Amino acid sequence: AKKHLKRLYAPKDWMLSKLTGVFAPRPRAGPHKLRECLSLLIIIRNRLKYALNALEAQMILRQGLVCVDGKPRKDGKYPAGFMDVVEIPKTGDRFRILYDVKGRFALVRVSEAESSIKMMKVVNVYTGTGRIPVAVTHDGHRIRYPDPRTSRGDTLVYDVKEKKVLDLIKIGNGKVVMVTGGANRGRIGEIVSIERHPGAFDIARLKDASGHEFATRATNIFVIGKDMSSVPVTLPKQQGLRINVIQEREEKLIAAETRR
Amino acid sequence: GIVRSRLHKRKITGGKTKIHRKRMKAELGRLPANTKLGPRRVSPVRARGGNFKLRGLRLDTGNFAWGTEASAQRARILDVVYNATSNELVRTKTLVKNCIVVVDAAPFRLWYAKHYGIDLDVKKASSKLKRKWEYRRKHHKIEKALADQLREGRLLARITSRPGQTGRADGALLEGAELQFYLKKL
Amino acid sequence: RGVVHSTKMRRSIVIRRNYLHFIRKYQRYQKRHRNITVHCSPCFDPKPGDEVVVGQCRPLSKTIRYNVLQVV
RNA sequence: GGAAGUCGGCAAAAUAGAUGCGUAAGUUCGCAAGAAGCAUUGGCUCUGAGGGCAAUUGCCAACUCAGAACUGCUUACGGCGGGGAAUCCAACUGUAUAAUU
RNA sequence: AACCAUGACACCCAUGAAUUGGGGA
RNA sequence: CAGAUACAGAAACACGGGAGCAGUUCGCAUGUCAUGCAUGGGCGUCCGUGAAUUUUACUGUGACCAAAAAGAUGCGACCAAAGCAGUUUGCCGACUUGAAUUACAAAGCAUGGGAUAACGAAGCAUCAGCCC
RNA sequence: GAUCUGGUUGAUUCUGCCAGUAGUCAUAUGCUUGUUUCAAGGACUUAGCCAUGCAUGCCUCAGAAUCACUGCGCAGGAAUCUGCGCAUGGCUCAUUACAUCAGACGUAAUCUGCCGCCAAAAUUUUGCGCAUUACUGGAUAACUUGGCGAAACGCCAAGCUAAUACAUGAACCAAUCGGACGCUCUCUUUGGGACGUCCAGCGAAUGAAUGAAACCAACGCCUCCGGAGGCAGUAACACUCAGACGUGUUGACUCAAUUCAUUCCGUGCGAAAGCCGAGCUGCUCGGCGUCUACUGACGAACAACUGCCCUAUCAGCCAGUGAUGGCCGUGUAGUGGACUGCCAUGGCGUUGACGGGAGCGGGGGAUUAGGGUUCGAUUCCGGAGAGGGAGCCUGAGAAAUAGCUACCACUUCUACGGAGGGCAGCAGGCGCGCAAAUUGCCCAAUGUCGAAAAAAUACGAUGAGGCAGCGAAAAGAAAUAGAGCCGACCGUGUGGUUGUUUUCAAUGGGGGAUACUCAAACCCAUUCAAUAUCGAGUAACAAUUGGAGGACAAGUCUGGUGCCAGCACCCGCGGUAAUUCCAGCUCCAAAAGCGUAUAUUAAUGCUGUUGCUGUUAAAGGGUUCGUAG
Ligand SMILES: [K+]
Ligand SMILES: [K+]
Ligand SMILES: [K+]
Ligand SMILES: [K+]
Ligand SMILES: [K+]
Ligand SMILES: [K+]
Ligand SMILES: [K+]
Ligand SMILES: [Mg+2]
Ligand SMILES: [Mg+2]
Ligand SMILES: [Mg+2]
Ligand SMILES: [Mg+2]
Ligand SMILES: [Mg+2]
Ligand SMILES: [Mg+2]
Ligand SMILES: [Mg+2]
Ligand SMILES: [Mg+2]
Ligand SMILES: [Mg+2]
Ligand SMILES: [Mg+2]
Ligand SMILES: [Mg+2]
Ligand SMILES: [Mg+2]
Ligand SMILES: [Mg+2]
Ligand SMILES: [Mg+2]
Ligand SMILES: [Mg+2]
Ligand SMILES: [Mg+2]
Ligand SMILES: [Mg+2]
Ligand SMILES: [Mg+2]
Ligand SMILES: [Mg+2]
Ligand SMILES: [Mg+2]
Ligand SMILES: [Mg+2]
Ligand SMILES: [Mg+2]
Ligand SMILES: [Mg+2]
Ligand code: NA
Ligand code: NA
Ligand code: NA
Ligand code: NA
Ligand code: NA
Ligand code: NA
Ligand code: NA
Ligand code: NA
Ligand code: NA
Ligand code: NA
Ligand code: NA
Ligand code: NA
Ligand code: NA
Ligand code: NA
Ligand code: NA
Ligand code: NA
Repeated sequence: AKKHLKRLYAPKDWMLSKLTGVFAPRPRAGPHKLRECLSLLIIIRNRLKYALNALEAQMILRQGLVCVDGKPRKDGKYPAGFMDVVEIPKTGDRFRILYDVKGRFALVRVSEAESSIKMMKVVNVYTGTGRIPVAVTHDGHRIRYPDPRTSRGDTLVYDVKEKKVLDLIKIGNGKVVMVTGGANRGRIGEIVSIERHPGAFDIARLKDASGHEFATRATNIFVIGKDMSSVPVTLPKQQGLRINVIQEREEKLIAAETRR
Repeated sequence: GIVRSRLHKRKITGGKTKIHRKRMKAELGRLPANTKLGPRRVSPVRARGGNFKLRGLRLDTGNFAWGTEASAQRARILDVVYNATSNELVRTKTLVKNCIVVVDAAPFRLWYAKHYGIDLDVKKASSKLKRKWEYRRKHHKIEKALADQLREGRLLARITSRPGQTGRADGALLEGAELQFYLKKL
Repeated sequence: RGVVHSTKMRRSIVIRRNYLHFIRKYQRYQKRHRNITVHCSPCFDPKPGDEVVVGQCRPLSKTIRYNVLQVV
């Protein structure tokens, strides 16, 4: 029943200065968790500098200019998370919320056709009154009649402008995933195997594109496609490939030197 | 008020718990119901998270099921006959879960004659029903321990609800070794 | 896991857990222990001195919080 | 009102049965101890525990203890310790001037 | 000043004359 | 070649609600009152059932970990204590950054088996070929 | 930086403690202080007592306006009703050791407004009198008419009128599916079909079923009117639909979900019987608002594996009246000895229970060869409280203090009948003490609440929050002068130097804007012409605080006192020549700073795990046996 959020207690990925104000906007309940999201006021005022103060974001959001799932949103503290399309029809730009190679939020400009597509991760499958199989999704959507082959770990390709399911991508070794939590967030790799551990957390072993190996809990992977090429959505710049820290420092140093 | 916390009990070592903080509302209790037998009266209790419970005071009749025949029927409660917590609960004519009561059994005599054609309005019957009874009669049998009870018009049953919680008195007839348990017990 | 210590109750036993605690300053260990009471169904039959595996439950009493599986 | 009476609380008043709890200094470790002190107690209608003999059933005997609901008091035969803190003497039970010790 | 003012168990450690008890030549 | 000796998480027996059309390796015909517009020699999968069926501490590498503070990677805020920002010999813009760490003990996947400690035994308390 | 020095003897080598020494966002007091940047600030003692003022409310195009309200029917709308919030924030640390808290985990034992996806086929109603089909009812505020009462967040009666307050109630035209009957009709030999009647929506309670996967007699089919095969094929179901589920989920379910039987009466269910834009009584399109059912998120409560100072001049603790477990029960949202009845005799402890002392936990600070010692009221997270202590209403959520009720201690007004008060919120006062700031400005930023974007014929609140005043707690930069000239020189062998005259530039303390900042003011940062703008020379724009026997840098200087006065942290000095007192002159340290007091860290191998000592300096038990370890 808390209603505030102190600055120091806010997530670090919002990158709010500790010398500017004492409070942060608390995200209202909704599609995504408080820790794993960033609000609409943050995006409008901090990522793209459309608005300077927080009163100006109201002058944009209360008019319904900004849309987040094909429906305009007027609440600044709306929680927006992974794989979400943000479009401002007046300005004509559309972004998709993804994780960059360092586990931070990334907004990548998408095409017109892409902006109508969204990927969802199944989390639960149950039966309604009567016999209605409905599957819950990582962003909270409920799908009324999915493919009878859908299960917990798979993913769904969803059309947002008109509500129907495009295709279902199951789980298996061949597919390519993206890690969505655990300090390996933002890496793309293939499924080498998955370990069971009944009653506890499954461990999925993955192989990077550059031949590296990494592991994480099976509840942190979001299967994108059956191959790197066959990705329904766009990808960030690095394509989720992490390289050595000393090499990063050296490349940055020489690049600054050639630049000037 | 009444409290359900553990701050007043003794530790397993026998030590005495020192209490800081005052009493809280989340662990409150409430006084019981002591549901009697008679004309129906209930009171509404406002529970946690909206909602209401039916504090049953002097319920009269309820729905009693017949497991072997997969049937149920509405019947009246005559008197409480047995309790396991205490004898004092029987004397006060209180109703709680798992009491052993007595019921009229007149409705159940109606159902059996209608379903099977055996009476312990039968001659008036269509030929389709007059042929269906023999079908059921061939593959179904009944026990003397319950045939005698229906003849006497008094059936033993047991409560299967929480009258101080849901405000009803439902139950089921006693069949088999369980019935023979209480027959010897009385 | 633990060692069955006492079986004087009814459908209930006491198990002992022995472990070692490391003090940083002296770079050495020391024996400790903890006692835990659990519920034991009549399928099993443990004697004092055996080893048992116990899994968590919902509060079944003032102290009982574990249930016995696979006496050995 | 409460020992102001009187040499002196003399005489009177006062405590009181039973049950549950609780009980100090001192000590020769046995006691002191019923220390001190607190609570309950009627009537009526019920419930439980405590046994014997014949073939699980039947029949039969003794009043004791514990518990509950309702109901009532004008505190209501007889019989039945007042208590505590100290000083002097004699260790103690006992005997002993029938007729003033 | 119950004192060797010298806790108990185990290992290594240079020489020469004596002494108490058992054993071998 | 097989089998036979050792070893084995593993071995035998089954599941078509089991491997997005029952994995991998040596278009006539059925149906047509049809949207029937449909179907056209071993390994390794999966799930159950019986033989079998060792555990801990220590060490390597991963998993899992609010910020502020602390170490630090980059940038003359005139320096510094700071703060994450800022730089173009100019326009209706460009490059963008904000790295990466740690953690009393306990906890969790998997590697070795040297030093360790927890069980068992007290040996006549034991006797048990295999195949056809 | 892995450091040491003075005091036991006539001298020496030791043990050992006293004293010295460096820090401390560590407190206080003394002396002294030009500029600027960043900053803690009534915890310590008395969770002591408090005058006065303010701190939580909200209106859009979109619940409800006949203000005897205002502006030229239209607008703005005072006031009240209705909806949401006020359980957040802020302050303090009194209580507190199987408690709280930290790391790891759970709820298959539960509740959950606002928020996100999303669902809805039950209901015989209204007008006309049998044809039609959502223009439904009553009351109550605000107001005015009398008023009562010394007050007082005091209160009475009468007369009006609204709803997104309250209360009724919708056949229409709306599918699919299944049970029970009739002694109603038809056919052939439950047979089957039909016709009629009753029940069949979401949610709840009770009971039954599913919740899988390890040779004949009846029915189907074929072959050759009726009258005879004998098994090729063949998911099933007597037509209206020849596949309209033979397949939920979990690591695991008495869970999800389906069919059947008997039942819900207020303690549940709408198409708000509604609010704005348009477009064309009479229709179409678009923004809104609200009941009920379901599962995600923000949460709430509960269980808890491991860990956390000193004390044995604290050794046993727990059971009438719950202590440890069992059985049906009751209460709760839910499990539970949380609680009633009955039953058993258990549970904890030298691996320190029980009792006592200090104390809010943690993230972290100080000191740092390494190991450690110590502090943590305080800004982030968690818990708890609102003078003392208990109960409870309304809420989804409170056992709430700017909610109510009572008692206990202090306390205010009064007409003596009565009525009130709660600063450990903001600023301020008394007292207490060694000890701690203005009765300021603002919603510009950061956020919360809301019926709200901003703009107008039309400005939401907010001592949360921010800004400035006081402020050597502490921390970062940094002025108090730079070059030469001419004599007088000083030492050394001609090259720095020490005063005496005297120019010659430079710059800020100081003061002023074309002005910047600012929510408005202030401080920084710019600048003394851009035609066009003030200023050191005994630089009176003047640096202090401690010392000069040793430890320990610095006088065998000059006066005064005479074991007095005094210094001296320790050793010591002072009895007429004081290297130590009181002074003058020089000098030393560090400097806008520097002394003193108390506590604490390093010095300390003087607490020793790394790493001490025990013949004689303090210290081996009188000797054996012996259990836990
Ligand atoms: K006495
Ligand atoms: K000898
Ligand atoms: K309160
Ligand atoms: K104050
Ligand atoms: K000066
Ligand atoms: K002097
Ligand atoms: K020493
Ligand atoms: Mg009943
Ligand atoms: Mg007299
Ligand atoms: Mg007398
Ligand atoms: Mg005594
Ligand atoms: Mg007595
Ligand atoms: Mg005598
Ligand atoms: Mg005599
Ligand atoms: Mg930092
Ligand atoms: Mg000496
Ligand atoms: Mg105080
Ligand atoms: Mg919303
Ligand atoms: Mg309807
Ligand atoms: Mg209807
Ligand atoms: Mg305290
Ligand atoms: Mg304090
Ligand atoms: Mg706090
Ligand atoms: Mg107050
Ligand atoms: Mg001060
Ligand atoms: Mg000193
Ligand atoms: Mg001298
Ligand atoms: Mg020290
Ligand atoms: Mg000795
Ligand atoms: Mg001795
Ligand atoms: Na005697
Ligand atoms: Na001696
Ligand atoms: Na000695
Ligand atoms: Na640089
Ligand atoms: Na600077
Ligand atoms: Na820095
Ligand atoms: Na308006
Ligand atoms: Na209106
Ligand atoms: Na304070
Ligand atoms: Na409180
Ligand atoms: Na006070
Ligand atoms: Na009060
Ligand atoms: Na504001
Ligand atoms: Na501030
Ligand atoms: Na040292
Ligand atoms: Na000695």
